[PDB]
Amino acid sequence: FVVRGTGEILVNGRQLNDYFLKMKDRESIMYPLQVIESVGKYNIFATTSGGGPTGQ
Amino acid sequence: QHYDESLLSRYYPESLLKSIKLAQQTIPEDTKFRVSRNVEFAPPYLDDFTKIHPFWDYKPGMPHLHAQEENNNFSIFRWDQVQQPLPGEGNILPPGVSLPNDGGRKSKSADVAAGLHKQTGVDPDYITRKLTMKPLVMKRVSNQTGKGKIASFYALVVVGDKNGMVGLGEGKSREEMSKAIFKAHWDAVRNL
Amino acid sequence: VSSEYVLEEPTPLSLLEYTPQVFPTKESRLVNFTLDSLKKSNYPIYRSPNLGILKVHDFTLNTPNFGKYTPGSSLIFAKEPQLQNLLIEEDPEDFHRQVTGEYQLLKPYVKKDFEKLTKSKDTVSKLVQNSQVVRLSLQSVVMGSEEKKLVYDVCSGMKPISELQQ
Amino acid sequence: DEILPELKKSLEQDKLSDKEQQLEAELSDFFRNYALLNKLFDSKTATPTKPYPNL
Amino acid sequence: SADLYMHPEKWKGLPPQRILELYWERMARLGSEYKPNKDELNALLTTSEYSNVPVNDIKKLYHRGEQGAIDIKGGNVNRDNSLRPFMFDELPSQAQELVAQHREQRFYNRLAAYELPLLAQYRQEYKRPSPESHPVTYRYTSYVGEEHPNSRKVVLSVKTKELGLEEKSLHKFRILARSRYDHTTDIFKMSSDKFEHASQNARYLHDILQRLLAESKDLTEDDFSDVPLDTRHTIAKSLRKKKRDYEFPEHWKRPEDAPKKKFDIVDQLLSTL
Amino acid sequence: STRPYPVNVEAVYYAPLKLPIKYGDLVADIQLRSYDNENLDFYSDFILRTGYYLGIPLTGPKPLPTRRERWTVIKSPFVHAKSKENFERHTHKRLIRAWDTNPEVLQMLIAYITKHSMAGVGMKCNFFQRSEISLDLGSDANGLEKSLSNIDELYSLRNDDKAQTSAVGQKVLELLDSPDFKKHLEKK
Amino acid sequence: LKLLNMILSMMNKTNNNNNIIINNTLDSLMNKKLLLKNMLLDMNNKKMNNMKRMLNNNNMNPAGANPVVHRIGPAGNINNKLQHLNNMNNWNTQIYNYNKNMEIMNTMNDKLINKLLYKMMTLKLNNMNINKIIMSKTINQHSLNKLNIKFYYYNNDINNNNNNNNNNYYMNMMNKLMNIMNNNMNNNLCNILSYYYKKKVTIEPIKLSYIYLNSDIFSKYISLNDMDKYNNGILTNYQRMLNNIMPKLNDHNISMNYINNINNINNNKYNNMINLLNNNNNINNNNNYNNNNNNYIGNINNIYNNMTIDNIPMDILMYKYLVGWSIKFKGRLSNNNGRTSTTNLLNGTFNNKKYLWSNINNNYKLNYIPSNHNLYNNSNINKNGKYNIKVKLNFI
RNA sequence: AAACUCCAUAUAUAUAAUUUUAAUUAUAUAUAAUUUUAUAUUAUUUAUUAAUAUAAAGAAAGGAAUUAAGACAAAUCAUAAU
Ligand SMILES: [Mg+2]
Ligand SMILES: [Mg+2]
Ligand SMILES: [Mg+2]
Ligand SMILES: [Mg+2]
Ligand SMILES: [Mg+2]
Repeated sequence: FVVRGTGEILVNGRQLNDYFLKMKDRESIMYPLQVIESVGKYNIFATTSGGGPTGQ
Repeated sequence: QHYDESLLSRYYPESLLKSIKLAQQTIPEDTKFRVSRNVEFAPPYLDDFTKIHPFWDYKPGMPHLHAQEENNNFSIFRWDQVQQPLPGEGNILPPGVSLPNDGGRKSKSADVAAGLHKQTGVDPDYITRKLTMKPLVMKRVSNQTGKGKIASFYALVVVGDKNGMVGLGEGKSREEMSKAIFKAHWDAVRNL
Repeated sequence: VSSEYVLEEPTPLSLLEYTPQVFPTKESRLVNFTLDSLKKSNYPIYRSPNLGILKVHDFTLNTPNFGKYTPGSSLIFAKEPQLQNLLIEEDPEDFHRQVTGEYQLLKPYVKKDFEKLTKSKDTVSKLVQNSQVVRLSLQSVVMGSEEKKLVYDVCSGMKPISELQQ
Repeated sequence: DEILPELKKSLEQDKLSDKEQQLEAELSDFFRNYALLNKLFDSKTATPTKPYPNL
Repeated sequence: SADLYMHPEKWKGLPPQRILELYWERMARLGSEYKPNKDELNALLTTSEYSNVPVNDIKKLYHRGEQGAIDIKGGNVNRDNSLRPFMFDELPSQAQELVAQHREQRFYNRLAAYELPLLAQYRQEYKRPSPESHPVTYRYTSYVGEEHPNSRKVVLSVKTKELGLEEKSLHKFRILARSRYDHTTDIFKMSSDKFEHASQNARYLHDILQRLLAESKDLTEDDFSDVPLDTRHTIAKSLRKKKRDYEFPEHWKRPEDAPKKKFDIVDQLLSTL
Repeated sequence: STRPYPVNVEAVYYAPLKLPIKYGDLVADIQLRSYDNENLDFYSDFILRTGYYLGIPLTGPKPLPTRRERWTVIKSPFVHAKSKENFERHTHKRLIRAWDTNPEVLQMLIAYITKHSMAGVGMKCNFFQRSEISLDLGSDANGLEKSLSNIDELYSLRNDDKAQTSAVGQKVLELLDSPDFKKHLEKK
Repeated sequence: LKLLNMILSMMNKTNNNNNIIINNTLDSLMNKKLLLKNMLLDMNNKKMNNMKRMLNNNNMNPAGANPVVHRIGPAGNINNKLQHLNNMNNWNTQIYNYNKNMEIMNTMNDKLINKLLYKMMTLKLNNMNINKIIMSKTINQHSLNKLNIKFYYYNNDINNNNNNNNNNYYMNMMNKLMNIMNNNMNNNLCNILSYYYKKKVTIEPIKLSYIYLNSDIFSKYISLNDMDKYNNGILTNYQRMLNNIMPKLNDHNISMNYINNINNINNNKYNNMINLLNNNNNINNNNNYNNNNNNYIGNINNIYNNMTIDNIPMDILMYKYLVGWSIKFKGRLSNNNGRTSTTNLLNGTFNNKKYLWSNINNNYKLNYIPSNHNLYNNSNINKNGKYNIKVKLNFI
């Protein structure tokens, strides 16, 4: 669920650093935002299931 | 609904009018029908289902799953003939095919004559009545290949009308002397 | 290409014999009890009836040992009764087990029997505990009343283990 | 939301009392015949005297 | 009517096609104890003109059978017709299977057209049991056309808040139910399959429910107020199902960016109709 | 223009009709299993078509997950183990939930669909019964009297020209409506 | 609410179109000569959109539409009963029971009864007349209420066609068998099978005239009744008959005409729907279709025009002609050389080109047999050992 | 041999009164790709040509089943049948 705003992210109701201990996963999450340089323009609410850290 | 007592008795047997009436009084008008795309239930064609069609509906009196007769109600007692033959013309000939007939099967000269008339327009009557056939050599010929010895039938034949016309032909086959001599006779007729 | 279509409405009588075997209704229980009685009595259900037209070849295979190896014999063809004059068996125990739902529950054994057996007190207490354990563990096993009773008695310690046909 | 309410709040005024039955019936017939009965695809299923007609 | 074939006496004046299809019926039925009958023979000789066959042939065929046919003709079947060239007068077996599929379809469609409408006579108004007065639910299972043992199982489920128990007896009931009560849903559930037929299993569940209710109502000797309720089995259940409880933050919602509805006069000028 | 085609025959050519749920209680749950989704879905459509005429709100053919048995076996009668071949078996599951319907109507639905069950399909029916906390289960005389009266009023007969009957059902009613059955209760 | 004022609003918009402060724009007839026509244009464009929705959401046609065609509609369906073999037919036993043990029991019973049926076919008449009734495998159908055993049978020699109606006055050694299968009252074999299956049983001996219409009957007949013609060597006359049982059909032309016929079917249904979409709908005003969820066009007779049981059913059926067959004789069919011998007789083709140019797609039976192929092996014993007749037939 | 096929891919449509919730799902049907173009450069059967360059548009990239004829008197009479 992406809605314009600041740079806030909630993954499965948990903080990004809490859910993803790996830095590369957080960078991968960001990548679209930085290619469009809208990292601080949208709030992301992500809910995932299945696979592992990389897959999610 | 669509038609209430609108001459419906003239179009459907009296035994079904009760079912139609019940349907009219249970399914409401303005029902928002929708065709089904997942499953298919109705035939691709249009039918009122009021007549039992032979070859398209189960034959009454003959056992079959989805039957409603008891074991003491079956009315089929002879099995020497094919139940439920084909409808319409009773035949399924493809386009441009003919039912097999004699076709001069008693004499391969007829087949040779028909083929040569087809290919080059010579007279089948002349080939079939005024030509005489005579084999000269009928022997087995072998070729050695990777798989092994492949035997072949070789025939040579003279065909002549006993009035000046004469020719000879050679024919090689892989299956039978009869086909070998057929080919030889074909070639001879060509080479009169 | 035309043949008349004869109709016969699906009345509940016609749809009978195909109601669910286990339904939440006293009426359904009664109907299913009657159907089970017919099946056990060998009514011509699932097959053509026997009417007195065939005199020599009127056979059936529903012998008491049908489908069972233990007796030992070939397929027994038994002359079958005509549709009439067929005795139907109704077991009151079967009724109170399919319609009403009564169960026996293996009426317990109390201290008096075991005290009569043995004078010691610890043995009596242990035997009572044994009987309780067997009582509450032998119900789940699908078995007949008489045989389950005999097993319960033997394992409690009333009957000798020779009653089990060692 | 910014247009339709203003336009719809004027029908109460424009109704007035003038006779309309005939005119509105004719207009409705016009809509049925033209807008609702136009045939997008028709049917069940000369000499080129002048040259360069497209010209 | 049906028994006509068993009475060769009344085979008089019937059309030849009816004398036949009755002689054949008597031969098909009575397959092993068929006996020659002068009435059958006499009724059959009337069909000599129908089938264009001599009566002297009919008599000896009746009295001999296939041996009679091989007597009429000479040597037995000799010509081999097995490999006769196709006449295109018959359809392969796989084609017949497809045709049978269509026949089944047409059967069921005729049913849906004319027979299903006739069972609307049995429509009934649904009398809903009062949910206040019917809190318990009994579940039965049936396997049509089978002997599955599970067909003997019966389940009972109710909600504790709908038992009619005051707080103390309700607490006692929950404690005594132990693992058969999940507080998160407040449902008491118990099943029985230890008797051969459902009638008993249902009675047994009902009896246990009554016994538990009686003990719960009896708070003279002990009420188990000091004992709190155990939830460890529910925790174990919860750990085994993935939970999705997170909800979208309310302050992130921005209705002021939703798509508006554009104005078009086509609908406003065509909706009057 | 042509001969009329009434609604009953026009319904076959469209998706089956459903009746809305007005309370929401689940009376029955029929799960259909087969190795052939074709017959499975065809028969499910037939069920949903009969339910409408019989007045039973049916939800529809919910596709439950299919179950794949797998085996692996060597291709040779004797030693060739480096070559193996896999075999599978798919079980397809559909679910039809019947809400807000009387037990007798539901009974007759199940009976009719059993009458006309296809080949290669299997039905598992879960019936739900609402009940009160305490049940009077000692009723014998009036109990069975009312039960047999209900049997009689249900399995009645009024038309003798049309319709069909089962010998088994006839005998069942015959033996149920008998004085010997009346005394069979408590002859003890 | 009503356009009586929206008209004035749009007139003001036209004034603005010319200039925001001008009285009015270029008006031939006070903006009525062609402004009304443009309004009608947009209305009819809306009709176009709604109309193509109308047709698309009410489409269902058999598969077989060649993509090259233009009038073909977007819809397609291969599962028509007449154009594919239901996968339940793949397995000789067609059952599902929630009790796996009962399922195993029933398959055992099916196999044993099938072998009994085989053994129950041979017949004697006079000790020098041996009649064998070749029968295919049994198709066991296990519905929830009744069991059905269906098979195809071919008598070794039907009574001579030239023979008179004398057959009407006696029952053949085969008619007796087929009658005792299910017609005898309390003696039929179905009654006995009911004990093993605790269900109502039925049997269907479907008759076949030619042996090459089925792979089972054909191989069985060669392996059981034609030994003498290939024991010491395949007879040339036998080979000739076996190779000319069927003519040389043009598979390409057959497939092309089948696809063209399906194209015609779909296109004429499409035309029926289009003429109901345009010619009709006059009296019934628009917006009554409620295209959001309702899609009812009109009378089913008009949606299905000139599509009766007399023309549509037969021309769409598949697997109708035999366009190829292979026979393999393998084993010790030779007194000389005392070794194994294989002889293959292959005629016709083994590919259905119907699937090659159309949208109809092949389905593999048991995931390894193409739908168009039916094959069978039959083994028998001669004085030298065992020998196998393997037959493969391709139907188009 | 390729295609057709099955597991996977995307889209849609239909079912589930979202308390068999996994609707982030299940499986029935259809569509899609054995990818299209646009200018570049070498060339060259001349343009009708390929190998690349890669502006663009696309979600689009895999896997397995199928291993012919002949042979090695290859293994199998211990899967069973002979
Ligand atoms: Mg779980
Ligand atoms: Mg390939
Ligand atoms: Mg090879
Ligand atoms: Mg060795
Ligand atoms: Mg052995």
